[PDB]
Amino acid sequence: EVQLVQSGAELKKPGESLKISCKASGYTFTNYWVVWVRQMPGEGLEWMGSIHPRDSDARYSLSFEGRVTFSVDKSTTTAYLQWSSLKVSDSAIYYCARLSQVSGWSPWVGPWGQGTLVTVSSASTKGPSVFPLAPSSKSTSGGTAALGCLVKDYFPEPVTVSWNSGALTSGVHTFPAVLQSSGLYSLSSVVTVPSSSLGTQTYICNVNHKPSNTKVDKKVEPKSCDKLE
Amino acid sequence: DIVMTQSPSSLSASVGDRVTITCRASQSISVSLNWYQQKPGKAPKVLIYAASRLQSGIPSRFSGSGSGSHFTLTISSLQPEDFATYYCQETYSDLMYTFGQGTKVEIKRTVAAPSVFIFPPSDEQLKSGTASVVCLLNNFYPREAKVQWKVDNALQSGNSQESVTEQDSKDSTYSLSSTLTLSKADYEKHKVYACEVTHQGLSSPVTKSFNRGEC
Repeated sequence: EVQLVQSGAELKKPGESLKISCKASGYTFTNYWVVWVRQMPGEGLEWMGSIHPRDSDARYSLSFEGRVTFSVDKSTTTAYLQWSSLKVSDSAIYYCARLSQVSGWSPWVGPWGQGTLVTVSSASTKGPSVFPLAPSSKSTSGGTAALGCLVKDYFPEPVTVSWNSGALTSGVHTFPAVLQSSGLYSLSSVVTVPSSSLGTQTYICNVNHKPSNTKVDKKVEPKSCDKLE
Repeated sequence: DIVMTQSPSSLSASVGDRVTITCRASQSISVSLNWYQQKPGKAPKVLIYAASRLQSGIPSRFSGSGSGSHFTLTISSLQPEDFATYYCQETYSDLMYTFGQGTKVEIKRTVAAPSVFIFPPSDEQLKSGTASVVCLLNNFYPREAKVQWKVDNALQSGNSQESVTEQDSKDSTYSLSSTLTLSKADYEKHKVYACEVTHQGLSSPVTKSFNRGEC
C-alpha cells in the first residue's frame, strides 16, 4: 500500500524555524515527485511546489520560493518542508503527496498524506479539560440516547476524539472547534447509541491534544435523575 | 503562467440531480487537467485525470469533459456521499500545477426536525469553578435554526456559542451544539435551565429544560 504519513501538528512562535516531515512507504521513493500543498481551513488548495527525491530537484511556486525549502532523506524515504522564519500568515494545513502518472498522460496528485496543521502564534499552548456529557432521559428519545465529551479551553487546534478506541464510529458528531472570548477553543464530541445499551456498554472518549501532550480517556457514565426534592 | 477559474464557487442540488462544474484556463492546456473531490477533514482525492479519464474505483456517475481552455465536471445523479468541495487542476505547466478555487457541493433534502437534547454541567467541571450547559440539535435540515437560552425564564444573550457540523454524508442533515457557559457561582444562583429551538421542521418551538439539583 502506497502511503505518506506526515508529522504531527505544530505550534511555533513567529520568527522560529520549523521542519515538518512526510514519510513515504510502499513504493520506490526515488521514482516519483513529492508535492506540497497548503490549505487554510475552509479555503482552497494552494500548490506550493514539488521535490524529486532522485536528484532533489525542487520547484517552488513564486508565492513560496523565498521562504520554504524542500528536502529529502533518501535513506529514510522522508520528504521535508522547512521554514527559516515563520510568520503568523503561515498558519494552515500542509499536505504532502505523491505525483502519479499513467503512460504519457499528464500527471495527477495522489495518494496524499493526512496533512500537518501548523499554527504560528505568540501564545503558549494550553491543554484541554475533558468533561463527560452523561446520557440521561434528557438526552434520550425513541430508544436512542445521546452522550458525549466536552473538550474545553485548549490552544491551538487540533484535538482528536475517538470513541471506545475507534470501535465506535457510527452516529458520532465531533463538532468544529469554536473560539471562546478567552481566545481558547472548545468543542464537544457526541454519539447516539441504543438507550438499552447504557447499562451494558461502557462508553469512553479518547481525546488527544498533541501540542500540549494531553491524552485523556474519559468514561462517560449514565445518570438517573428522580427530579424530586 | 496559467490561472484556473472555477465556477460556481458553491451550489446545491437534490439527490439524483445532474450537477455541472466548470473550470476555465487562462490559456489552452490541451487535456492536461485533473478533478479532485475533498470531503471535510480529509485530503483531496483524484476523480479524473487527463480531462476525461476516470480513476479506477471512482463511480461512473462522475465524468470529465472538454479540452483546450474549457472543462466540465459532471455528476450525473448526485448522491448524499458526494457532498464535498471539488477542485480542478492544470498539469500542463512545468510542475507549476495550480488548482481552481473549488466548488462546494451541498445536497438539498427534505425538511427534517432536530432531536433536541440537553446536558447539565458535569460535577467534575463544577469542581473546577465553571458550568457549561450543552444543548444538542441532532440530524436536522435545513441548516438554519434558532436556539435561545432561558435561565429562570430570563432570556440569555452573550454567554453561549454554537457549532454546526458539515452535512452528513449519508442523510445530508446537520447537527448543532449550543453551549451556555457560566461561572459556577452564576450557575448556582438559578434553578431552571432551558434551551428553546425554532426550526422549519417543528410546527412550534421545542423547549428542553432541567432543574439544577434534579439528579
